[PDB]
Amino acid sequence: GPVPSRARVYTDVNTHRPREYWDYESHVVEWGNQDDYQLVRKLGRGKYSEVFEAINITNNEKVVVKILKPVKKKKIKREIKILENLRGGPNIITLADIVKDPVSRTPALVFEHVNNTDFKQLYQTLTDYDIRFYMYEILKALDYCHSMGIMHRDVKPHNVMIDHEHRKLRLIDWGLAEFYHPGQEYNVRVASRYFKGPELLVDYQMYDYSLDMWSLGCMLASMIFRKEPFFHGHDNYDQLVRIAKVLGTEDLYDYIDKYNIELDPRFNDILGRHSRKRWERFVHSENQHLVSPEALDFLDKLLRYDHQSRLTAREAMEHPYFYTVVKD
Ligand SMILES: COc1cc(/C=C/C(=O)O)ccc1O
Repeated sequence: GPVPSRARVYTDVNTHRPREYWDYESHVVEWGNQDDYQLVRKLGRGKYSEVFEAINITNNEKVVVKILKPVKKKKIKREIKILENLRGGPNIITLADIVKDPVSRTPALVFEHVNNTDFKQLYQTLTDYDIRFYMYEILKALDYCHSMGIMHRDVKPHNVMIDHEHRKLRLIDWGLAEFYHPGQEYNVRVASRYFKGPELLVDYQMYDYSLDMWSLGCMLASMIFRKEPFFHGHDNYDQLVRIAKVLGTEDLYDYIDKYNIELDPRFNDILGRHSRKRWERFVHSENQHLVSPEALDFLDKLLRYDHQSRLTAREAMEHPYFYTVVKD
């Protein structure tokens, strides 16, 4: 059987929290007044929800309403409880209210509005300084939720809303987030393909906060190398092959051997043998102004096969890459 694993930090946060904190199935939802919110326009539709811009008519302020699609009451309460637990934390999207939508017959989550630039165009314009700045801001959010016993499990550009005018950032869509409990096995069908950690791709279920750090590394690679997404797999199998062509196959085998994991035999014909590459090979004249020795070392320390070897969010904030970022 597989070798067990533990987070190297915040391991027992939920253990010593009162049960009410992590037992979301028992959570009793406090409902606001649905008539306070008037929908203005549809912003997007996902697998699990529709998202609208709206107005709070009690203060005439813009808000965002997320009307959940019919899914397990467990998952609905999970997202709600996690959002309430994390409310007020650094760069955590603020849940302002919860109402019953009369048409969908489901909960509608009301969020603070973020006046964002969509990640397609913004990533085109981010400077070296901007990338360091916003990475640091994401780390504040990740160290906070990890310190609060929660892993996000869907870190990707879409879920990092940035108001570039006020240089404000919010980590959104906590619909896949979970409470970390030592020894617990989790669903590996989380995160978007390009941001899935090697643990997910090799079906290792006893993972932890460090999953988010792989995803963050994928985002960083895409920003400093100007290639979005960086690991661009055609499916979940090809995704691991794409990673192995960069990190190499010998360290992949070291990883699965450490946890006594077996690869899907379908990899036998597609994985091949690959040396580990040096990050400098991805540098060229159109991205070099975004690359520094500090950037490459930081990236290198996020993108490890072994989830136990990755920088923690707090360790990441100590990295020399962020020395040039103004703190106040
Ligand atoms: C699309 O724009 C927004 C989305 C959200 C939240 C989304 C979620 O939590 O799923 C919050 C504020 C926004 O401005």
